[PDB]
Amino acid sequence: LEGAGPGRLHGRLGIKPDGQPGYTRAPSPPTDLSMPQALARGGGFNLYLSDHLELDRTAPDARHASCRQLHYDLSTLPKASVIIVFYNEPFSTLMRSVHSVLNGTPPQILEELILVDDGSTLPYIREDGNQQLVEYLKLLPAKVRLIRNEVRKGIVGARMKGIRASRAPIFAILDSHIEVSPQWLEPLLLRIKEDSRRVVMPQIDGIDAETFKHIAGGIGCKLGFLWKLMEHSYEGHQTARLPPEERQPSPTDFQTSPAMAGGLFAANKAFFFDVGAYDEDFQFWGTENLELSFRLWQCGGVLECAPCSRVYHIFRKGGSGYSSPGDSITINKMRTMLWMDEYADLAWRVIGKPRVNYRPESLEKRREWRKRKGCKSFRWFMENVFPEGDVVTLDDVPYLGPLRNDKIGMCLDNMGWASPGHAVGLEYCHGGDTQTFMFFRKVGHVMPVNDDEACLQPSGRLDWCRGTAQFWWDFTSSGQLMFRETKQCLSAFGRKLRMVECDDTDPYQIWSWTAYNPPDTFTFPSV
Amino acid sequence: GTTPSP
Ligand SMILES: O=c1ccn([C@@H]2O[C@H](COP(=O)(O)OP(=O)(O)O)[C@@H](O)[C@H]2O)c(=O)[nH]1
Ligand SMILES: *[C@H]1O[C@H](CO)[C@H](O)[C@H](O)[C@H]1NC(C)=O
Ligand SMILES: [Mn+2]
Ligand SMILES: [Mn+2]
Repeated sequence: LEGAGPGRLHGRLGIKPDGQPGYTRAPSPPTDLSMPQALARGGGFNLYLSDHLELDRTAPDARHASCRQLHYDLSTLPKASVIIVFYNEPFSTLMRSVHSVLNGTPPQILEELILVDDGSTLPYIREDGNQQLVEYLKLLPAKVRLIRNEVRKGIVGARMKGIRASRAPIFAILDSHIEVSPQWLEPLLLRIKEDSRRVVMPQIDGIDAETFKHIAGGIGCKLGFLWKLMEHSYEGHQTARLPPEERQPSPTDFQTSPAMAGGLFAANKAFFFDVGAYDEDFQFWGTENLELSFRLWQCGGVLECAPCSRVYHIFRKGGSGYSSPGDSITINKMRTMLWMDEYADLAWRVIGKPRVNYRPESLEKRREWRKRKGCKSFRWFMENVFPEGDVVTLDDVPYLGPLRNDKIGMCLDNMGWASPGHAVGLEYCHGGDTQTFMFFRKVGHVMPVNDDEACLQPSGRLDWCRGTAQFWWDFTSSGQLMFRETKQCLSAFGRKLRMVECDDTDPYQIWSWTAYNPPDTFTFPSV
Repeated sequence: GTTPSP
């Protein structure tokens, strides 16, 4: 296209032959707008405002100053394919992503821009509808190509389709609702150029779902995972466990990460297929980011984060852009547990000892692949990749089970909500997950099994876990739950949890807690 | 869905 230059690196996009934009911006959002209603209409973000905002939307440069002092020889860098998959993404957000990539990516290093319709049902996206998308693409460069999935396959199914169509040596995956900062692709290509085993991910920034403001700081560089099988950014007490030379790293140095946030990463195409690509039995939205990350490290790969590659992302708030089956997320977590070896016992209990159809036949074929590849163990992963975790070995979970007081013959009970912010009760013991708690010794945390983010407090309530003395309990040899700071013990006198002076002679402050002596091998549940 | 860091 014509009109290229700074800020419009592929030329002026989306312009009819008459010099007029092919897209009419909506009027300003109505003054009387109930944000909860609008967040639930646009699928987790204010669509009224998005439809009013320009597609060539200027974004603040979120990169640190030292990142802008770096130079790249675009002739020596390999070209890449950008892959944006989407299911029923609105026109404004999807095309703003396209314009942002085209305007912000030098053409010398962008082989193509693949758009994958994961079986969308919206009229503007359908080939039996109003044909808005196809028509507007004619006003974009030919690098942009639209491929379509006959039926909604899911994230893994759509990404694999785009990767298998990409023709560049390197590919980069991006969500359909993003805005890039300057020189976002160049630092990633340089990393993969020097080692095809490196999978490099940008640092994710924020676009407020309600106001669409750009927020510096989304998902940092170093992130681990929760035993609910979920990516989780390093916390303070965890970054403190890092080697002293890695706690305040340089703004430009690349940092390894045990896990990725998902769907914003770049990789060498050939290595991606040799290291397992994706497990295509994953369904819809899910935890493919953790299955990839574990397998990546264990099978001879390196996951790192490029602090100088920043991309803005709309984190959905108060709504969801699509509806996925309820059993899909459970299945993806079961398949992910193949790579966790004995540690899968803890994850299985945290997600509720589920018993679904995790496609056992397919997973066996990947256990073989894992063996023929020589992949390393999850113990190795924890002791070498994520050694800063609160549970490096299952011996860090000494107790898992009911917390019973034999004097009153009752067990602690999360009362129907392992979520933080509610009081814990005392109820007759019944042997359900609502009355099973776990202990993490590295941090002194007493949590319900179904949420490792919920920590018991001397207030008798659960609150968000923090690696501080505000949540450090000691389980004495006498059976007392002692709070370290206050040096008081937890009592069940009067069927009301209270803190009292420690006294092993007081039966109301003596608790029993089942020891967690897991097996050495996790046997998957029968289907 | 994915959530930002605190
Ligand atoms: O069945 C699906 C679900 C999602 N997506 C796309 O995959 C990306 C990641 O999904 P989402 O943004 O909902 O994940 P989140 O960032 O909310 O965790 C988005 O571009 C979605 O449109 C897709 O192509 N098919
Ligand atoms: C986002 O917030 C949720 C809250 O339950 C989890 O803590 C999740 O681990 C967070 N994700 C990241 C990237 O830290
Ligand atoms: Mn997203
Ligand atoms: Mn945390």
